[PDB]
Amino acid sequence: SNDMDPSGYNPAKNNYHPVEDACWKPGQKVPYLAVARTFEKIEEVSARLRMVETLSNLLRSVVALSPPDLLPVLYLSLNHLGPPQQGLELGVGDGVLLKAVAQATGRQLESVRAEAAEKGDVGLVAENSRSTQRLMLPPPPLTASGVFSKFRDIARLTGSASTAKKIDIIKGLFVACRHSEARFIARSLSGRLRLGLAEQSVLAALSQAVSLTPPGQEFPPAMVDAGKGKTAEARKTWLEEQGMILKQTFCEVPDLDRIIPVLLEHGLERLPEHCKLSPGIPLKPMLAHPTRGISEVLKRFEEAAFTCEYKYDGQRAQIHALEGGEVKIFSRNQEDNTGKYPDIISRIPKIKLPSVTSFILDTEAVAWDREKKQIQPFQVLTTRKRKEVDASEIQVQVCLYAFDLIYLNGESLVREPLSRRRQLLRENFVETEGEFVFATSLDTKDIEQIAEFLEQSVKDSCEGLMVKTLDVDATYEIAKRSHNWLKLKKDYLDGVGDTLDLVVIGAYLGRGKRAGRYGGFLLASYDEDSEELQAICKLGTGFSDEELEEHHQSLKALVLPSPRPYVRIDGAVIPDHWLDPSAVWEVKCADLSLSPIYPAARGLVDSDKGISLRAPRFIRVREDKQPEQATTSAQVACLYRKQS
DNA sequence: GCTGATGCGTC
DNA sequence: GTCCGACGACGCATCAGC
Ligand SMILES: *OP(=O)(O)OC[C@H]1O[C@@H](n2cnc3c(N)ncnc32)[C@H](O)[C@@H]1O
Ligand SMILES: [Cl-]
Ligand code: NA
Repeated sequence: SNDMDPSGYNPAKNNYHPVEDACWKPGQKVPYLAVARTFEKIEEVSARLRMVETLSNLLRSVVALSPPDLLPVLYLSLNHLGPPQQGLELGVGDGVLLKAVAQATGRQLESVRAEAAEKGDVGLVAENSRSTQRLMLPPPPLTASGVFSKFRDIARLTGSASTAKKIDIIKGLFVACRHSEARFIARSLSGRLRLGLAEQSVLAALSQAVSLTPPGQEFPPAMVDAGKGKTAEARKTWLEEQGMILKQTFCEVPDLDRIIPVLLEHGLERLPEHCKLSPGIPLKPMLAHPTRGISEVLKRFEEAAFTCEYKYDGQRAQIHALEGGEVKIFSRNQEDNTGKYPDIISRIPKIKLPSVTSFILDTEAVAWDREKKQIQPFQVLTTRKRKEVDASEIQVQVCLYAFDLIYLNGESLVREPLSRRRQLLRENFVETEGEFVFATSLDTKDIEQIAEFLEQSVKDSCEGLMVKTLDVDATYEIAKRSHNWLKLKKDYLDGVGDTLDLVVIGAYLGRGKRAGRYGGFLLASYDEDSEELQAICKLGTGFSDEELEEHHQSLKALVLPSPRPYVRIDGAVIPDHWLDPSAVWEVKCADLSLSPIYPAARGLVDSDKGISLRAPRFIRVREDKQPEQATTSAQVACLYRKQS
């Protein structure tokens, strides 16, 4: 029999044979080390096509040898516990994980924390650290389905003392780990596999696997490589077609618990016949590409007529009305938000004509002040409870701004152009001020009308504009293009938006792609009255890899053992390295917000809270400035008042 | 019963 | 352009520690 040790499993080898090259036997549970070895081969390469090939080899072996393990292997590859709408959560972050690592090795938690920060990867700590769990019975090798089941066991532990019970399971995994298993167990619990391969590449690998090695054959499979009889050109075309069948099905039913059973019993070619868009099952939403100006919009939408719509500052609400009366509401990430919006559920009868029997709406839920009849900031919206049984205790009302209709009266509109979907939205749904209204829109290609419309959207409490084609490539087919829309935010344009010069007072050690480097920095404004620097926000995006390496080498020279007495951070995360205040950086943000932690400008707007920056990003170093020329706290308060 | 640290999801 | 993973503020919900 095939007695290959999984430590030598090589799913990246040439001429991979699903049966003979697997490190397990027919009917045997897929070993977790097989998955870990696949992860190693994937993280070693940078070309997605190579990663997809390697994963597909693993999946073809699972299909051929252990079909029941396909679903857990996929979820482990995605680092997910299940369908997003089920709401499974590990309840385990770096905190609980590092505590588990410490106990499993007898080390002090702070020593474990320090090492993980230096290496920028908890997996390398769990890998290299030495276990202290002296067991008198060598544990059996971990299996993929067993590890996945233990992860779901962790997620189900709730209530007081549950943290210790979660840690006991985690420790049980580590003691059974061999070779590279501990590294990826810890990374999975940390939420940072660092594969370079995610949903789109996992789907590509899955469609390729079940296409090359069809499921459901008598063992041993007579057809183990269905591409051997095709030319390279025909093989590529065939695999891309099969890949699109799976992609467009998944974007309408992003639920592996539903797809994989059908895939194993009926095959991929027949997948659309057994899995289709239906109210009650969330679908992948259409996303938007950032655009830096009106001119770039025209260039992208040359010839194609398009519409402009207010980009409201709320939360996406995918509203499902099932045939029968049941209503469900999903987030942009397919999370179930139904229990969050009892006021919307009781509102659905008002928004539709008697002929509407089912639908899927794409809306933005925006906080709404019914007394003033005005949109309220996104920050107010986030104060709503996550579960509210009684709509009578809601304190922050919401107004739905609908902008798309994806499903209507039992028929999918995914293949209809926006012009038609928008017309069906207007013809079948009813507006009520402050409760359910159509997104404010403008149909034009005049640059001056758009710039004016953009200016009004901001005055009307919006982030800018969304731009969408009406008839050319204007469908709702996410598998063809997920970012089919354009977003034109104020803070994208040149010379527009809040720009601040802030002092770098601390650095945080980078993780993953930032390991061995500084991944983030602590910034401060200058409080002129007290001659102190006040932390305002952290910063971790906007610089190239080259800039980020120069910052590391230059700021290293400013590392202090202890903070300066005139630097105030209060509730901010203590930096891994305090920095002698010197470097001044130009930073752009979308908005200023009242912060629960940052002291910057405390007392100039509110007695207790300071001010922070929404979506800050690095622009450039101000080498012509010292800390005393940084943006002052008083200026921060002025910007905040001018904003509100 | 209270508070602050942790987890996770929203943008 | 796609895909991916670095990184942000802040809120509710949860739970350990007191
Ligand atoms: O910045 P981003 O890419 O998340 O923006 C997209 C999101 O913007 C919200 N939104 C608000 N108003 C609209 C309209 N009218 N059309 C499309 N999207 C809109 C959504 O929440 C969206 O995901
Ligand atoms: Cl400069
Ligand atoms: Na959510």
